Amino acid sequence: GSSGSSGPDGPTQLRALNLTEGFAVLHWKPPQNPVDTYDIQVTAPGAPPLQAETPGSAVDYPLHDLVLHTNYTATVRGLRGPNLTSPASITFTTGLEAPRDLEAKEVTPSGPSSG
Repeated sequence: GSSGSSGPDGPTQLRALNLTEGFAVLHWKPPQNPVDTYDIQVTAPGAPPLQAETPGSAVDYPLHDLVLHTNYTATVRGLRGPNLTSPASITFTTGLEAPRDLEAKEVTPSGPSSG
């Protein structure tokens, strides 16, 4: 019942913003208290592992060199002292722009005949 609004020490409510000119980036909400460094981990089934970091003075980390047709899983964290914060993962495709690819069906059923 009684559910108040509060935020952890790390990034939460991770959402996938609209990519730009084929640019995939992460978006997290800064908790009451800002962290020092955010630990992000990008991985996928087959794709090479990617590791990076960003200063607490940042609320977004744009990832590049991502395979369009490939789901890259990122995991952001919050480095607060000798301890860590709650990790935040989200699924976002690196391909949200193409002609007659998403809207169209692009299906051509072949049904010839003979006799």
